[PDB]
Amino acid sequence: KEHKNPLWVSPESFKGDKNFNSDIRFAKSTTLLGTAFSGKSLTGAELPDGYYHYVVSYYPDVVGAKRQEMTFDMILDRQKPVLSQATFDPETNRFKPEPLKDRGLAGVRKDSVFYLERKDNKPYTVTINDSYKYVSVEDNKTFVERQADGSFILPLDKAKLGDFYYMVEDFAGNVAIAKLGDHLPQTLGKTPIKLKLTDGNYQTKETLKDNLEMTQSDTGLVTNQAQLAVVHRNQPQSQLTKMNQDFFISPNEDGNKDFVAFKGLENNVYNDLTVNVYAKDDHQKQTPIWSSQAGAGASAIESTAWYGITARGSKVMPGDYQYVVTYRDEHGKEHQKQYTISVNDKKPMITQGR
Ligand SMILES: [Ca+2]
Repeated sequence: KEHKNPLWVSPESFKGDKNFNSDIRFAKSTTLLGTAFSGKSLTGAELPDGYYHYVVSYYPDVVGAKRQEMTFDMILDRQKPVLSQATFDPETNRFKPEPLKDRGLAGVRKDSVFYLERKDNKPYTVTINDSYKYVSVEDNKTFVERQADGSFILPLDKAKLGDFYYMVEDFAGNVAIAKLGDHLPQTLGKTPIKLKLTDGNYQTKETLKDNLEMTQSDTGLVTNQAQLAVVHRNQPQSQLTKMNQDFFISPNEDGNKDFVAFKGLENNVYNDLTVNVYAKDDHQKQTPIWSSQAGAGASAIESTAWYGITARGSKVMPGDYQYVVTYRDEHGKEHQKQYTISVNDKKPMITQGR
């Protein structure tokens, strides 16, 4: 409560004018996305789920003025709500979950039940925005009203019983969805039944496609690759590629060569793996610009992916850097693999042709 021990501080500071808005061309508010907190601490470590204080602090531009702050209470919750049991009354079509309960602190914010209206013999919809050159896909979710006692009269008219989904959302955006498919072979019509729900582990993102199978003739470095668009503004399909040539990265999340990572031979042991990044002028490797966290493994690439950042979070300057890898095998000190990556985020210069 004293704000003495800070777990993270934004690397940039900001200064600006009052939102005085004398005419339209003067904004009435200012969004400062540089103050973004993503649950990672001052060294890149991940702070655990819990209660936090998100504190914004600033100074009037008057000398001798006390620093002002403003505190938002704020939860970290990475835990989906729980789906335990439900009751289905085949005599009313009445679907009634057990308790609403969340894992973590955010708490359950909403119950819902939906089936997928099949339209065009597909269950989703692709909408193309021809003016901003952007395509979006969205399910054809069609929902079932929630009665006041928290139950749902399932319209078995419109979708098979097992083709409904029960969805529970907590604040902070954890979602648990369960299709009613942990069912009973020949039980409708008869007595009410208690039904088991398990979250179907649906997701929004699916991470990079590995499929690489390292040889020893490889440096061990890997990076990403993606075909960068010319007209559209969707996110292109990116895949991993071995480096062993051209130790450079473009850290701009463009999809392409945005990070250096290390992957071991798939059957060698790298127990207690650590990646450190030092600068070109630190020829003794004392002071790391960036470091991996605990639990770094040579098979989880995100544990070793240096994205041209300092640990604190900000982007390194263009120039040469040292990416030093250390591990111990079935016998140890079989480490210190020294790569020298340079950065350069300047798009090249197309000269006119003949
Ligand atoms: Ca939760």
